[PDB]
Amino acid sequence: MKIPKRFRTYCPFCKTHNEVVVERVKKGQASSMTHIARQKKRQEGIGNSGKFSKVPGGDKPTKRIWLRYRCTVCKKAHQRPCFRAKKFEFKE
RNA sequence: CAUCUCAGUAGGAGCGGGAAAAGAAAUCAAUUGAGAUGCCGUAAGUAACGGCGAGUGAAACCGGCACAGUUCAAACCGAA
RNA sequence: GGUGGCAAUGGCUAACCUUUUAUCUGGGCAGCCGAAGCGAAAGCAACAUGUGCGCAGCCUUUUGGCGAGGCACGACGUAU
RNA sequence: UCCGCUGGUUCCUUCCGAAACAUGUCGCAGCAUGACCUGACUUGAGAUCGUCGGUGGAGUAGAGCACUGAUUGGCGAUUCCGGGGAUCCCUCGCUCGCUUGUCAAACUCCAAACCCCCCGUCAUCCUAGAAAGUCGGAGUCCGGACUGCUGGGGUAAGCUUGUAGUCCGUAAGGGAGACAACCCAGCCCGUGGUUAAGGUCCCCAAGUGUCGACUAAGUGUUAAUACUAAAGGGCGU
RNA sequence: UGGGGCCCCGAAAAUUGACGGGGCUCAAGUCGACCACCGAUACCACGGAGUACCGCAAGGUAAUCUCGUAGGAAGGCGUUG
RNA sequence: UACAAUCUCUGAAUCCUGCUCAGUGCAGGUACCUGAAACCCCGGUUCAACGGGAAGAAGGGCCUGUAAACAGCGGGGGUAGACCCUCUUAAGGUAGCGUAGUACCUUGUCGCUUAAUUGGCGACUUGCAUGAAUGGAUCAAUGAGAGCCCUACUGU
RNA sequence: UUUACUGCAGCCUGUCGUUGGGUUGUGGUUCUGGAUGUACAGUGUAGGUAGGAGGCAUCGAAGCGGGUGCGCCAGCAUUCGUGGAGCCGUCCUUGGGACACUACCCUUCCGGGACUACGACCCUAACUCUGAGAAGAGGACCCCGAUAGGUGGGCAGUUUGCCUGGGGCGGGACGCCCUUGAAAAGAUAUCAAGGGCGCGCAAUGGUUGACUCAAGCGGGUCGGAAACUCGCUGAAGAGUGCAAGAGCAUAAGUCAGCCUGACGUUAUUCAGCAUAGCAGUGGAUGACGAGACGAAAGUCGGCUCUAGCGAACUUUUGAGCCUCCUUGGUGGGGGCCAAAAAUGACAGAAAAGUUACCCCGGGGAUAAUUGAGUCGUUGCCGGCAAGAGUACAUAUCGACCCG
RNA sequence: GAGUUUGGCGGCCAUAGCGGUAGGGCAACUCCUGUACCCAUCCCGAACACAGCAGAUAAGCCUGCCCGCGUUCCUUACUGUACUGAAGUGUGCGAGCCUUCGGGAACUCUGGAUCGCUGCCAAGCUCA
Ligand SMILES: [Mg+2]
Ligand SMILES: [Mg+2]
Ligand SMILES: [Mg+2]
Ligand SMILES: [Mg+2]
Ligand SMILES: [Mg+2]
Ligand SMILES: [Mg+2]
Ligand SMILES: [Mg+2]
Ligand SMILES: [Mg+2]
Ligand SMILES: [Mg+2]
Ligand SMILES: [Mg+2]
Ligand SMILES: [Mg+2]
Ligand SMILES: [Mg+2]
Ligand SMILES: [Mg+2]
Ligand SMILES: [Mg+2]
Ligand SMILES: [Mg+2]
Ligand SMILES: [Mg+2]
Ligand SMILES: [Zn+2]
Repeated sequence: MKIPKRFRTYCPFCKTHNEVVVERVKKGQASSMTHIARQKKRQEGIGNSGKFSKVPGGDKPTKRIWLRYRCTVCKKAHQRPCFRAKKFEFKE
C-alpha cells in the first residue's frame, strides 16, 4: 500500500486543480483544562466515580490511515474520508 | 448496576416558647434604578446539574399580607 | 373528544381586599397562552390573495355558469 | 418496599368483532413499532373479491442429454500422459469417436397447469358517500387440527419445522356408539309444510324393497380417520 | 399359458367382551343399478320483536340484516345522600 | 518476662522421615531500571492555571536463602523388565506397603476356610489414580466402632 | 471462596505543623580588594563595552621583585619598594575586545559573613515514660493532625448474558455476502445442505489506440514425449485480485501512450425492513464547482455486479466564523460543520465461581420414571432355498437377500 | 412516372449459420501498382495512410442450385398419453392412487418445407 508524496488534486479553497502535499495526522495529547478534566476533578471523592473508573476499551484488528492533504499555494490543508490498511508505505 | 436516585428522607443527640428562626446592605441591579426581614402568588419544570441516561432543580425583577427602627467598641472628659 | 362563554379592539385571572362566617357580589393586568418565523449563536425578518381544478349551495335553456371551505401551483422570510 | 411471577375483580340489553404473526430488544413467562378490530370526523367519484380476450414475467411438474457432474456393454483408435515383465521383443488400464443401458436438489437444447402486473369488456359495490386522509381506545406476539404440496429432517412417531385453503379457539342444531376442529348447516321468537347429510330386520322413525351375480370364511356387517396386518402360495370357487 | 373378482393358509398376549348390541347365510355380507318413504333451527308460508339506512311526520326498503371469546361503542335498572 | 506468652502443622510408644527453590508465598540485598506529592530550575501567564527538567522515599523489576512453607516426584520404543539414550520446559519416587476404607478392567490368578462362597484370611501385583509430620510402616492394653469363622444355646 | 469489577479499614513510606540552641561539608543567595579585561604582547592590562578619544605626571609617573588585584614571574597601579615618566593615541601593539582620569552600572573576586534547603554529630528547656515527690531515663526522635504513593477477600456493594428437540458439555445457525431448500410473481422455519468475509493494490486505477484468448493438429537443432517460433480449426472451452452465482469478443480481456474522477458541496428514490412502522449506511439517478483521455460522440464519484464493517457522550485534527453574565483588552474556556480513535453479545452494561447447609415465587410453558405413540435396537417367526449331510436342499443345519 | 442493377446506413438477429457446386463485372465495388508528402510498425508500406494508371473476374460481392450437418415450421402416431386447477361418504395395511368438469406437453415417428425477409437515400439506366 503506497501513495505518492505529491500529486495534483482539486483544492476546495482555491477551487482549482494544483499540487498538494500529503502527510500523516498524529493524534495529540488531551489537555487538562477542557471541561471533561474539570469534571473529572469535581467527581473525584470517596469510592467509585462513574465514567472515570471505566476500564479502557479494546481495539479493532486494523485502524484507518489518517492523512492530511495540504495545498502548496495557499498552504491550507483539508481532510478526506480515510481507508483501512495494515502496512502503509508512503511512496514519494 | 457502581456515579446518580430513594434523601438530608426514616432514625438519633442537644436546646427551647406560646410561637420560634430571620431582620436593618461591605445587597440586588445595568448603562440612568431600588432601598430591613418573614410569608403567599408568579418567574418555571425555565437557567443550571447529570453513565448529559433515568432523573434533580433555583433566584432576582413584579403583585400582595403586615410595617419600625436602633444599641455597643474607639477617638474627647477620667470615678462625675 | 361532547357541550358552552368571549373573540385580534384576543381569552383568563393568581395571591389577596370587600365575607356581613367558609357560599356570594364587586375589585385585583402581576402573570400565562395567542398574535412571526428561521438559526447553535450573533443576527435577520414573510402573500391582509397572483393562477388553476372543483364539492356544497345558487342561477339556468337541465346543459352550462358563479363557486365560501378543499386540493394543486406560483411568489416570499431564514438556515445550510 | 419491589417482581416481567401466582390467585381475585360485584347489574341488564343492543351494534360491530380479532391476533396467536414480522422487525428491534441482556430478548425467549416481558415490552415497543407495524399488520389485524372499533369510534368519530374531513374530502367528494370512482373501486375490483369474480369472468372473458390481449400485451408481458416465467424456469417449477414432466421430459431430455445440447453444457456441468455422474453411468452401462460392443466396436475403432489414442501409435502419448499409463501398469504388466538393449529393438522398450509385444501385451495394454485411463483417454478420444460410432453405437447400446441408467441419472441429477445446488444440470438444462426444452417446457406446462396454478399464479403475478397492466389494458378493454361483463359483473358486483357506490352521492343513503368509492378511493384517500386525520384523530381517540384497545386486545394480541404459549396456538391446534383437517385436505393438498412424492413439502425439509428423522428408522418411525398422536414427532419436529414450513406453505395454500378452510376450520376449532369463539360455532348452536341434525348424523356418525361416544368424537374441540369429519359430513349437512352458520342461529331472533311461535305455528304449519317440504327437504339435506344419513338411514329404512329389532333396539330406533321409515323396506324382512326390486333387478343381475359373487362369498361358505360368522370372512364381512369400520366414508375420512393417529382406531383397519405384510411378502409368498392355493389342481378353493 | 396370461389377465381379473371374492375367499383360505401365512395369523401368537396377558381381568370377561365388543360389527354400538341382538342377530344375520339365494343375507340383515360384497359388487353394479333402481324405486318408495323417514329424517334439522336448512328452504317455503303466516304472525310477532329488534336493528341498519332514509323521510318534516305518517311511514318506507332489507334474497343482498339477526353466531360469538379478547376487545371497542350506545341506551337502561338498582343502593345511599 | 524466653524452662514465657502468642501463632501454626502433626497426633502415644517402636523403626524411620528420601529428591526438587521451576510456580506461588515468606525473608534479606536494593549494583542497575521504574517509581506520587511538596521543595528547586526553565518556559508560559502585566499574576495564576499550564508544559518540561533535575532529584528520588516505600513498593515493583533483578539477585540470594528457605520444603516438619503451599506444593511436585513424567512420557515411549532399543536390550535374560532391566539399563546406554531419550520426552528431561526444577527433579523424575529412597525405605516401606500394595486388587487396599485407595484397583476402572473385576466376581484379577493360586492356597486355607464350606457339599457348594461376587465373602474372610494368606500370597502374587504392570500401583486407571500408594508413599514418608498433605507423615510411612507396624503395634501390647482399650472400643455400645466395622467384617469373617468356631463352640454352647435357643420357636430365628 | 478467589490472581472476577469497583472500593474501604489496618499497616509501610515522603512532605507540611507541633519544633528549639550549636558543630561543621554543601550551593547560590548575598558582598568586598582589581576592570580584574592579557594571545597579531605591551611604549599600555581590550581602565568591559565606550562621544573610536585627551585628562592625569618630582605640583608622582615607568619597566622589576617571592612576583601587589591578577596574568603570558610581561606590567596599566603607585602599593612594601625600585629606578626617579607611564602621558592620549590623529605612532591606535591601526584591535576577538585597541585601550586615557569624575567611574569598574557589569569577565570577576568570591572572610563568602549573611535567612534559607539538604546529610551527619552534639546540647537541653519544649515533649514522652517511670515515681507520692525529689529525681531518673530518652529527646527535638517518637506519638498526634493533614496530605501523597504503595500493599491490602481483613471487610462492603455488585456482576457472572442468550440460543439450545430439558439443563449441562459441544458449538455460535449472536454482524455481513452467494447457491439450494422454496412448491415457474412476492414472502417463507429448523443446532437445514454447500460455503465465504472482518482484506490486498500508485497500480492489480481512468481514458484512447492496436489486437485475441484455452486446447488440439502439421514443421523446425539433444529447445526430448519439458521450452520458442510458422500455418490451420477454435462464440470462449481463457482471463477478469479473493467464496458462490451472474456479466463480458473490434470487449468488462492482453499490451502501449497520456493521466489521477481512489475530486469538494448537495437533492430525491430504492433495500436493509415484500405487502407494512424501524439508525448508520449503501446504490441508482441527478444538480453546482473544477479536471483527465479523446477528432468528436462520449467514459471516468476506484479495482465488471452483489461481502470487507459501528449510534449518543468524550478527546484530537482542518477552514471560517459565533460567544463568556455593566463596558473594552489579554490569557483560557464554550459552540457550529466535517475526519480519526470502539463498543465482534456487531440497533452498542466499566463485570468470575460455589452451595448436598441452602431460602422464596412459579412451571407439567421444561427433565428422572408410571402412563400413551413409535420399533432403530431387543425377543420370536416366515419366503426363496446356495450348500453341507459318504449318493440325497428339506432326518438334521442353513448362507445372501426379502417380509 | 414503374421496374432492374450498383453503393452506403440499418431493423428482426442461424428460416440468416457450416459445407458443396455452376455461372457475371458494361456502369459500380474489389482485387490490384508504388512510397514524394500527413501517417506506421514492440522489425516489416503486413496492416493503417497517401498517390493511382495497368490486368482480372482466380478471390471478396451478386445470381442459380444441393438435404449433406445445425436451426425454425407444419402434418401422421405416440395421445388427449405424462403432468395438472376444482369438487368427491371413491379406494389401499401402508408409501399411494382413482371418478367427473376444465387445461395439456417433451422426446421419438411417417411425410414435406427452410441455403433469409425487409426500411431509407443516392447514381447509372431502362418508359411514356
Ligand atoms: Mg426543659
Ligand atoms: Mg440576628
Ligand atoms: Mg436532592
Ligand atoms: Mg423432475
Ligand atoms: Mg402480552
Ligand atoms: Mg376442515
Ligand atoms: Mg369460526
Ligand atoms: Mg355438534
Ligand atoms: Mg366482551
Ligand atoms: Mg519430607
Ligand atoms: Mg453369610
Ligand atoms: Mg465479597
Ligand atoms: Mg441494592
Ligand atoms: Mg437458557
Ligand atoms: Mg459441612
Ligand atoms: Mg419452592
Ligand atoms: Zn489551495
